[PDB]
Amino acid sequence: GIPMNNPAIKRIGNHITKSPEDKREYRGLELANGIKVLLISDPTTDKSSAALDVHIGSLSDPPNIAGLSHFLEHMLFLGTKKYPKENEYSQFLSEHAGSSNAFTSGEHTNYYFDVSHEHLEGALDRFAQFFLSPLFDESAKDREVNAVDSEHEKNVMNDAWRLFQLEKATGNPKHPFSKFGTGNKYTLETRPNQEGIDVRQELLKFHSAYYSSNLMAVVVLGRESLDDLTNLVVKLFSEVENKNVPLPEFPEHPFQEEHLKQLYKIVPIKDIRNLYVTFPIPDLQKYYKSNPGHYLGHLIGHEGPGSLLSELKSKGWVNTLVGGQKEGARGFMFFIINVDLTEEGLLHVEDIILHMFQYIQKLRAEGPQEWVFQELKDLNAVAFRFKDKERPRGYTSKIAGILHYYPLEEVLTAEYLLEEFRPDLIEMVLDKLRPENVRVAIVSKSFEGKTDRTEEWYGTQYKQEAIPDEVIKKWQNADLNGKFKLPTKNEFIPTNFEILPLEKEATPYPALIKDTAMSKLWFKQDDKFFLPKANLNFEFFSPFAYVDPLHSNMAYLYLELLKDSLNEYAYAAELAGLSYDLQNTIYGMYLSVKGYNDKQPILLKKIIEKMATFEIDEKRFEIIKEAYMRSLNNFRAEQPHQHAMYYLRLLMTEVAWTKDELKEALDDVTLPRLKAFIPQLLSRLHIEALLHGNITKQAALGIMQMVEDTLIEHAHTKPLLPSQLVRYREVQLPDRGWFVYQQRNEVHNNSGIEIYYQTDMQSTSENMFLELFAQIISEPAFNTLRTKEQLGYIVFSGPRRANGIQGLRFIIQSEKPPHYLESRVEAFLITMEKSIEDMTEEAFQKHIQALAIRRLDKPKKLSAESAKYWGEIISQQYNFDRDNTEVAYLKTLTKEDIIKFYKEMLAVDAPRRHKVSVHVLAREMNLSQAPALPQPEVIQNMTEFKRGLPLFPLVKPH
Amino acid sequence: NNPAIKRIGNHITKSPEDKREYRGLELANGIKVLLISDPTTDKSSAALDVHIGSLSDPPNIAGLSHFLEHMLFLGTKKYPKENEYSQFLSEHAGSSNAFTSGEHTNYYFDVSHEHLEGALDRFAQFFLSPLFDESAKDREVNAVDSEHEKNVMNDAWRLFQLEKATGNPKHPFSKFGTGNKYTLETRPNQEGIDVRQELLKFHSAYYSSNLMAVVVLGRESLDDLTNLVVKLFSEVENKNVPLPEFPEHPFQEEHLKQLYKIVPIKDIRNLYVTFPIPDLQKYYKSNPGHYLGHLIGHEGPGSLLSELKSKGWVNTLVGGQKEGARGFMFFIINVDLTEEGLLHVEDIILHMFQYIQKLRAEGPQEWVFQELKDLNAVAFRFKDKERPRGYTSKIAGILHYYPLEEVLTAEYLLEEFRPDLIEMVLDKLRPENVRVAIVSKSFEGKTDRTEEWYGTQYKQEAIPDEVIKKWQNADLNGKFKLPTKNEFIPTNFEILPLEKEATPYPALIKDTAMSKLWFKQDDKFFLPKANLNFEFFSPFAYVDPLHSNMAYLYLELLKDSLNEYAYAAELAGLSYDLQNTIYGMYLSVKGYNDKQPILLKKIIEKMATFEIDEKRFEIIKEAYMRSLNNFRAEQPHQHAMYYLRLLMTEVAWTKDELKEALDDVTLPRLKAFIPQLLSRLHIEALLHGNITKQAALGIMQMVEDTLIEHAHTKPLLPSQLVRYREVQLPDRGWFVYQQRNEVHNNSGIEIYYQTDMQSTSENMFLELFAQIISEPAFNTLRTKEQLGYIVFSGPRRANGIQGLRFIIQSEKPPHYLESRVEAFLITMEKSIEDMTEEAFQKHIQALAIRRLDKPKKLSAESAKYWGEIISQQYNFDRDNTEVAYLKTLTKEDIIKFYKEMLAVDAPRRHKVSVHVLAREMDNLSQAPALPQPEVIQNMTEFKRGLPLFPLVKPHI
Ligand SMILES: O=C(C[C@@H](Cc1ccc2cccnc2c1)n1cc(CNC(=O)c2ccc(F)c(F)c2)nn1)NO
Ligand SMILES: O=C(C[C@@H](Cc1ccc2cccnc2c1)n1cc(CNC(=O)c2ccc(F)c(F)c2)nn1)NO
Ligand SMILES: [Zn+2]
Ligand SMILES: [Zn+2]
Repeated sequence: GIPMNNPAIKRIGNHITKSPEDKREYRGLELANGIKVLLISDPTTDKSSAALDVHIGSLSDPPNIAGLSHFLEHMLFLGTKKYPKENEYSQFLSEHAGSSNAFTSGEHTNYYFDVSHEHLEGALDRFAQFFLSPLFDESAKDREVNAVDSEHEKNVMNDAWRLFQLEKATGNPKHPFSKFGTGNKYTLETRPNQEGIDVRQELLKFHSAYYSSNLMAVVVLGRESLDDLTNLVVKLFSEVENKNVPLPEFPEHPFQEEHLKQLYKIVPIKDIRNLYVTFPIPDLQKYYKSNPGHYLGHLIGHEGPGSLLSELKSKGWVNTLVGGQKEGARGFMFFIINVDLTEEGLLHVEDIILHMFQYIQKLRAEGPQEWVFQELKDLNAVAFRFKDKERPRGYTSKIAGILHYYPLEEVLTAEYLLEEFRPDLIEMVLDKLRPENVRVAIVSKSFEGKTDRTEEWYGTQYKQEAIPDEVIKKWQNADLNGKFKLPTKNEFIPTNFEILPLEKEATPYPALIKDTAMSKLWFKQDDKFFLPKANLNFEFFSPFAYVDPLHSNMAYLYLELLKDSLNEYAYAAELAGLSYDLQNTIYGMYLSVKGYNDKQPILLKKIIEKMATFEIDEKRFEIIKEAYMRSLNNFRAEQPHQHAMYYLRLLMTEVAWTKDELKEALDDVTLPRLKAFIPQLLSRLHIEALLHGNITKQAALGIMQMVEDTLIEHAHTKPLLPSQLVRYREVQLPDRGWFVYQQRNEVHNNSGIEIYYQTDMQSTSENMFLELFAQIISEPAFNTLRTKEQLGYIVFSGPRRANGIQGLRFIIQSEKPPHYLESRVEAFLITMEKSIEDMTEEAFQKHIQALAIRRLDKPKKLSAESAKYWGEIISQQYNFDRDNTEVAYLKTLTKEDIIKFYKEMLAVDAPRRHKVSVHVLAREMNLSQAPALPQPEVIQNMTEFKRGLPLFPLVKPH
Repeated sequence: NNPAIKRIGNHITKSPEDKREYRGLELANGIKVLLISDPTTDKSSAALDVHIGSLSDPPNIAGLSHFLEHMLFLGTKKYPKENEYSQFLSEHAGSSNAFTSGEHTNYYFDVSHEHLEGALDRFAQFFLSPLFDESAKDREVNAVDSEHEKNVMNDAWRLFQLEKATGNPKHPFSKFGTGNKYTLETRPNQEGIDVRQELLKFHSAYYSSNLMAVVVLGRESLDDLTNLVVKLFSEVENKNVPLPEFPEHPFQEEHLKQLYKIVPIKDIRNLYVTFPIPDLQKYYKSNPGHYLGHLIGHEGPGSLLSELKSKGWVNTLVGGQKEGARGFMFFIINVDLTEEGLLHVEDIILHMFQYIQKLRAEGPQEWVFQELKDLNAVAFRFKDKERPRGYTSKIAGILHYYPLEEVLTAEYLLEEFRPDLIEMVLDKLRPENVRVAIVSKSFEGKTDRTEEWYGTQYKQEAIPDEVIKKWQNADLNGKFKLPTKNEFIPTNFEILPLEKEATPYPALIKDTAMSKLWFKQDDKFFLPKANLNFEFFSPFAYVDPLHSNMAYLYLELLKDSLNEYAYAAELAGLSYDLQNTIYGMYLSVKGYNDKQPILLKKIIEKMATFEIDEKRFEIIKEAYMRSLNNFRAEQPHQHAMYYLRLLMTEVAWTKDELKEALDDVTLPRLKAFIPQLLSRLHIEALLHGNITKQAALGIMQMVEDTLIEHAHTKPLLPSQLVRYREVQLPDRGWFVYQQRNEVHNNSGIEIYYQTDMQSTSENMFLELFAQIISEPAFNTLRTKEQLGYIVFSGPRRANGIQGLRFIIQSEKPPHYLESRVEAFLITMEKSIEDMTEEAFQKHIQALAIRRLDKPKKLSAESAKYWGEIISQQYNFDRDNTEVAYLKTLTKEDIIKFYKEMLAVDAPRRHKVSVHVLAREMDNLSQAPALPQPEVIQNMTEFKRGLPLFPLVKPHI
């Protein structure tokens, strides 16, 4: 018997291919209006999510209003005909454990949210109206244009944004690739008013022309059955109208013949040295089952023995290299080889590029390698079989984007599984990588003064020249270079995926399975995810890692040099799903090893061994010290609000060496001094570790003792004493005091501010007071301070936690001066007092449930669980059951409890107000009533400030 | 003229730099008297010396004259209020003490200068009509017993008495002088002796005016002083007592050529060589014994010590004449021993007799004696002005030995060379007269004798005549040579004129990233001396126990290295001290300014280019090891104060931590350590004395330059110059930390009531309260309840915080002591409310005199300033401002402060207690009920659970 067509559904897909470890259920379908849909049923999930991706972006901006797609994307959050309250959507999510975001690329506008699983339909309904009846309210439009402006101002002095638009500006000016996608106040308000454009109409016109159901893909993830998810999506999206808009295509490359063989010289904001080599290529998107571009990126970008980078690095010319295909749009793509440049490298760019074309020539000479393709296919297959389970919010968003590019039944696999070996396509692409098609850009402060052009949106200073034909000919004549050998088989490829059975003595949280002078070992056998992976986390404590700027510098360089020398060896492991991280900390060193457990012990032993028997190469020492010197200086160019947060940490921590102190001490770091420092640092240690995943208790102990034994044999390590295991305490602010610390950001023309209302040590009581209060003001502060007052793009509120202490913080980056932002934050706090008093007991209990859902949201993947435990461990609070305990307590809080808290600790008149503010001034630097504020005490000297105040205790361990 | 004065001495010879006025006189009753007029002194003083002591104890009552000395403090026929003397002194900014030696009992006090007569009157009655109250007698016997108890396990007292016990048992020299409850009560009771009768008998028989000397210092004219001393003291009855003599020496020939092996308490290795010698006191004008001690005890090139040290056998040596009594003396050569030295005692002594033999061969050297004469002369001329209390007590002791006109000079000014006397004494220093004692734990379990009074385990044996003979045949040893002419003798005594912009207080005259230089030209004392004070701050001096050990060993090794060179300087009045601190290094050079720059450059120069001698490094490391272990044998109240300091300070390494880290100090590790330590520094200095501002900058510059040139020093960052904070105790908290002393069978306790950060008001609340409870605390906890010999109350200052503290060492449990102190605090609460307004004002005045007392010598002023500098408070005018504020305090202010900070129910009471249990450890005013104490098990946890105070703000 033939079935019964639902008329709202053009078709239902066949089985969506998924990993056999993936327990979510899936159904694809196409609505009658052409919307492509993936439904994801996951009855376990605590949060539900949905995303919609429209296949229109800023490449289809009207030529006379740069940034319109982007601006429209902001305006859709601000109210619809069915839900006309400007913040209904944001407010609804915030009160039901939810959040949302959206972004505009060249061909896509992508909207997404998550929310408590009980409130999917309510969230989805408010969401759907975005695509049916936006208000584009005239007042809202006049305000939100500032957020977009503020967003662009954030980027103006950022080198990656400048370089991104400079590339767009050096191609064909008549090509949509050359448009400026962000927009700003000039392009979205100023000029349109000069020109008599009515921007609200332009918004309605763009929404109506391009927000067509036939360019739309939606993904919905919830607890509901696939059948119920289907009815829900049909109900809500069937009415999007189908205007059968053709999908924009860009078959002509933005780089035509007069844009090839060009050389660009560019002045950075930071002191950086980069070389960017670009070739235009055809659109490879449709070859996704062979991926010729990624084959060549894998080789040209390889970092192992025989590689291009390996030789460029041996020559002292480059330290990092990125190679492979770069996205463009439907119709064109790029192929890049970007490196950073040592001082010598900047003088040998021509040779660097010759070496690139010699490596490319080696690939031509050998021809395509099925075995290489086979490794890529095998590693991808394994990565997909054992893929970590994603957070729903990011997952709906990602999948909505790629429903445009693949058949329903392959949306999950298309980007992972390779199927076809295509030596023809590999040769096709390789043939485009030739000197006659190359574009070259050099970024260096050394061009400062010698430029004669100005990119118009960012101000970038640059010069353009034709590459001399004799240079082109010398590159065309690259003969083979014996240093370049293809990679050999990857012996880090894992093969043992067995999941060890759960030991009888296994525990729901990490157990302390070893407690000695040398080492404290926390262990948990994974009992949730059952993927063949493990995480190994080691905190090494030494007093000599941070005792003085000089030692801090030496701890940094030791680990940078170590990673630098392990890099060729560890790259094979990286490719094979096994990675590691090694940083210095204010207490010693941090070492993390993650991925397939199979060959982890081999890599870990290689790392510890190399630590304990370090052999510094002087050439690397000089190069890496020079790069570190630049890195310290380049901090001057970070965002104002980043500066604000950095200064706060300095002020409120017992010991903290500043960038300038570090920088001044760096000149006295000599190779001999560093050689002496390493054994001193390794001579005494404490090791605290978390080992968590597909490993037994015996393996964990063996792993821990192997790290121990290696340090003992080669570095003669002995334990530290317990009295040496100290931690930095937080400055304890005086009741109702208010300190202000002011600095200037000499690069960005915005200001930044962080405001910290210190409350008390962490404890069940105090944590949940602060967290519940932060939940209640979260949406209001964003809606007041950004959406309505438009103080800036970056507006943030929430708990601050450090050294066992806590408080409430606001962070804002703005065009206005810090003193103004203070009064506006104080004005906002006052209003919240009445708001909480007047809140019904039902509303109060609603915010409690929001917070409870967020705090009890179980982690989806092993790494998320490890990070939770690791936080409990390095905080030395060891409170692994914290969520149940604190939520249980939260559920007993009353709004009276919260109002007492606010009036004791936060209100402007509170007896126990502890306020410190960092004001970062810009480089050049009705409404509700702001309260009157005391005269602030101005910190001129951090050392005196700390010397003059008490220091908090540390929290008691659990 | 006047019947009460037998004679008035002539001009008392003094130093031309001494502005005090002097008059001597003998009273008709035979009391020798020196009077001292100093119209500037803030405190006046008197002292009385009775030429009777322990040697004259009744043979059946050991310690009577010592016990008598205590009993004199406890009331007289004219002032029968038991604590009248102490109370009068305390309420008038005074203090007092007394000691009993073998032939002297010496009593002294000081007091506010406006109250000399009232103090002296009460004083005089000690020697007219003591009560010897029976009740008081039965209490105070415990203070004496407790005094003996603290000594029992002290190695210096055990050996002191063991020498006496190995001489002639029939000789007074063998008497047990301290006494204890057994000899002063238990045995006299079982033998039927009335101790009170015996005290009265002893006092009547020997406290005779003919044996007394009296010294009085005050602002009054010499005439008024003469009238006051006549009034109070001519009353003393003269019984014409013969001065006891001891002509026969306690060591006869059966006590010679003897060898003693002694087991110590601490881990120490010592060799004591003793010779009997005739009494040399009458030869004091030529001083043969001191001439010989100067040479035998010399530490410079060619000396006896120098060769013993380079053979790796000995580290320190002491030589010269040792007092005994009228009739007998000793000559000693004492060394400590290395592990090798312990195995070579025979040869160590041979080397001794070789050096003695060379002195015989060369014969006496007048140029040596002439050098001593001339140095002593300079030392006397520029002698620092003494504090009254110590000066009167010193003089009263020597008035018995020298004529009045020469009493100030007799101990300094040598007369003519007497080589015959030197050859006579030297003739006694022969193997056939020697006594040898070795102290080493290696004799543990190898001894067969027990000294009665202290329990010391030892063995005695005769030195074999084959060994005597080898020593008698000691050849001359080329390694021994007389000292060379002292090149450090000062010769420029010019007092530089006060620059026109000199300061009353030190001035910050240099302030760079590397140096803070505080300078003041001396404007009070005008002696040709200077004090030079340097703090070298470095984070690596104390970052961990290994680095603290290495800072210590570095400075010990450096001093060990400099010693031969610096001994000449020390002999010429030019000395230095160099010691590691928790922030870095401290260097002090003091003395005659003439040659100072030579010594200072040498020191800074050896610091920056030091080359460790491996044999020294091993020897000093082993000694440091023993030093850390030997802390176990310190006294309970010392252990108490050490634990408290550990508990209340941010960072502090314990002896076990230092001792364990020590095995990891290798010679290579130490060599790498020093350049690291020196690589970055900050120098804060006080230069104070006979120097100009330009000279000061020059000295600072030479220091900086020497470090920069040789150690490449560079400045520290301001943010690295951090100082440790004090643990901040919670309101209404009570913490207790308990430890055992494994060696002493007493217990100790420190009780700390932390109040608040230092500040004018909090400082003077605490100091006024201290001043008000000082005497009542001593009288209640010692005199009346007799909790023990050591009882102390007062302020505690550390790291800018302060509080009130009680220290007691007792036989009673630490918790019993707690309740008795708590009881005492309650009774003090009543006393303070009952106190009259005139009493309260007396206490304000007493504290004001104490605080405003001006320094008498450069070093004392220097130290006042240095305290402002290292404490980073820089409050050079503190005393005036703080006393000004003190005077406005009211009795109700102090009551409010007590009930807020100190009372058992105070809301801001902050109490921590250290309880040190004795080795074998497990009516009266009512003690309050006490909270349950929080018991500290782990200092780290304890400190990682409390806040830390701020640091105090500098003044400017
Ligand atoms: O720039 C972009 C990203 C934009 C997208 C956007 C644009 C306009 C909006 C207007 C009102 C609400 N959301 C909006 C979001 N974006 C994302 C965020 C992050 N959200 C918060 O921090 C936040 C926190 C707590 C809240 F209660 C809350 F409502 C927000 N901020 N801006 N795309 O081009
Ligand atoms: O032992 C010794 C030394 C003895 C001498 C001695 C013996 C018995 C005494 C009885 C009552 C009063 N003084 C006495 C003194 N001594 C010295 C000290 C030090 N004085 C204080 O600490 C103190 C502090 C504040 C006061 F108000 C106060 F009165 C005393 N304690 N004992 N000689 O043999
Ligand atoms: Zn945006
Ligand atoms: Zn005594």
